[PDB]
This record gives sequence, structure tokens and C-alpha cells, in this order.
Amino acid sequence: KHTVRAAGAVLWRDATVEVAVIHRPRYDDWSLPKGKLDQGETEPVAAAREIHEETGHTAVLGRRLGRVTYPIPQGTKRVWYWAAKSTGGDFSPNDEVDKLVWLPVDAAMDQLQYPDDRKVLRRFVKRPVDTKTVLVVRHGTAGRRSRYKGDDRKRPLDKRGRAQAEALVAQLMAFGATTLYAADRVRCHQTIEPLAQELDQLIHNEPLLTEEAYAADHKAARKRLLEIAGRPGNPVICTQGKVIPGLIEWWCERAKVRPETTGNRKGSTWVLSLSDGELVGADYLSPPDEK
Ligand SMILES: Nc1ncnc2c1ncn2[C@@H]1O[C@H](COP(=O)(O)OP(=O)(O)OP(=O)(O)O)[C@@H](O)[C@H]1O
Ligand SMILES: Nc1ncnc2c1ncn2[C@@H]1O[C@H](COP(=O)(O)OP(=O)(O)OP(=O)(O)O)[C@@H](O)[C@H]1O
Ligand SMILES: [Mg+2]
Repeated sequence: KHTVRAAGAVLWRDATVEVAVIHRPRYDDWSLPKGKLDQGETEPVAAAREIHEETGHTAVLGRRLGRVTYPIPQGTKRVWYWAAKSTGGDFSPNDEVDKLVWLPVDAAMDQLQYPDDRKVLRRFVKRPVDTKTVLVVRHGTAGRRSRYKGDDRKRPLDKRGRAQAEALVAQLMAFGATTLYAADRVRCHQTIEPLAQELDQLIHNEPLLTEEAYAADHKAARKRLLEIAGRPGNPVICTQGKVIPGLIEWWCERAKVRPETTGNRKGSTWVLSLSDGELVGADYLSPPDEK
């Protein structure tokens, strides 16, 4: 009943792609790279780290590919998997991973010994993998709304929320975030300011994506989400709890995309995978300091 949290990846390069399959001497197994989350990592951060450590490759994460669980003496191991596009590197054999083979999917399917790995690979080929990514982030914890009407424009992140913001840097960088947007509320800007410092980039202010604006004019909000998503790069858009569910649900509904997980917590992230402008995945990631 105790859960050991882990993450891994289908690491690919180039139907036309090759995927990485590893061998480990300790188990004599052929599998997909994965590993346990360290203290304070989220799944995407651990996936990217483990890919680097076990294969030698840096990568950009894309679509999430489901969850595998299996029993271990400690209880239950849970592994969430991502598609990860290689951005270079070289494997060197060691005592932990002595071989790495790059294989087309069909031969990878035969090489992989665990039925659960084969299911992850089936998910991987179900949809495009050369995707662009929009990251929709609910701002971090910011104390409690006041007694006043509507919204407190300037209410800042609290101590927990500032730490969420710092913890979102690595998570959002795991997906190759390049450009930054925040609704016209101080708490939304503050959530992505650590990432803004990291990238040395400006945050574009988005008055059409605040709670008040969405309630006044939801079509303008939807149109602006698509405008942003259409630009080159992988945008991060930080907004509010009354806005996100509605935008996500509308997009999923119209593109017939089924999210495997649901939520709307402060500090959470929706990873929206796009192929030639079409939505092909919608993956809800918990806040960095929650399970
Ligand atoms: N996908 C799977 N389904 C069922 N059993 C598995 C699976 N993957 C590994 N195992 C088995 O469970 C045991 C532990 O393997 P696991 O890969 O979880 O160990 P590990 O050394 O902690 O690796 P990691 O650090 O990569 O999470 C091994 O005997 C292995 O064969
Ligand atoms: N005075 C209020 N007026 C309207 N809605 C409120 C008020 N207080 C709380 N809420 C509702 O509760 C939710 C969370 O309120 P809370 O004070 O915890 O967070 P918040 O930082 O304003 O969140 P968000 O910016 O995502 O709405 C809001 O999204 C809103 O739906
Ligand atoms: Mg491992």
C-alpha cells in the first residue's frame, strides 16, 4: 500500500522513428529507462534526469504515455512515462546499464520483455510524437481571497507558493518551455517569474485570461489561447482556477482528446501536446509539492 514513485520515457530519434531500449546486468532485463523520484522532484524532472543518467542523452519531454504499477517489497512501484525526443548525447556502457539499442518500434516491441513496457510503446505510436507544447499553469498558493468583490489584483504568492514557483522551473524546462505568458494578476506573474529569470525572458501580460475577463467574454479568452498556441515555441500560460477547467474542457471536447488525469490545483500544469496545430494530448500534472 506504500507507493514508490518513479518516472521514465520512450526516448526516440529521427513509424520512421527509432526508440531506445536498455539492458541492465543486475536484472538481465531489456526495458525502457526509468527511475525513482528524488526528494523534491516531480515525475517529468525525474524522467528527464533518468534518461540522461541511464542513456547519456538530453531530451525534451512531450506527451505522457500512461502509468505502470507493479508490486515490490516496499509496496507498489508506480511509473509514469513520457515521449522524449533526443536532443543528443552518447551512451557509454557501465555496470548499471551495459547496452543501449536504438530500434524501430516493431523490433523494440519484440526486445522489450515487460508486457507493461510494450503497452507504453503501443501508446507512443498511437499518436504523433513530434509535438509542440503549450503549458497551462494554475498560479501557486497566494493566501485566501478577501471579503471584497471579485478578485484581488495584487495579492501575492505566499511562502508555499513562492517555493512552488521555484519548483516549477525544472518541471517546465523539462518540456522545452521557451516563451512566457501570465494573466493580468500579480500571483500569476510571480508563479512564472523564477522561470522568467532562468530563461532571461519577459512575461507577456494577458488581460483577456483573468477570471473577470473569462466570465465577461469567454470567446475572446479561447481565441487568445489559440493565438498564443499558434506562435512558434512552447508557451507557458499562467492563469486562474475559474479559467483553466473551461479552456481545457473546451479544447479537449473539440479535438476529441481524453485526459487520463484531472485536476485544477494551485501550482498544477496542463501539458497540451499539438501536432500541426491539432491537440493530441492533455496531461494534468499535480503541483510540484503534491502527490
Ligand atoms: N515493468 C515491469 N513490470 C513488472 N516487473 C518489473 C517491471 N520493471 C521491472 N520489474 C522488476 O521489478 C524488480 C525491480 O525492478 P526496478 O526496475 O523497479 O528496480 P530498480 O533497480 O529500483 O530500478 P529503477 O531505479 O530503474 O526504478 C526487478 O526484478 C524487475 O525485473
Ligand atoms: N471573495 C470571493 N469572490 C469570488 N470567488 C471567491 C472568493 N473567495 C474565494 N472564491 C473562490 O474560491 C477559489 C479559490 O479562492 P482562493 O482565495 O483560495 O484562491 P485564489 O488565489 O483567488 O485562486 P484563483 O486566482 O485560481 O481564483 C477562487 O478561484 C474562487 O472560485
Ligand atoms: Mg532505473
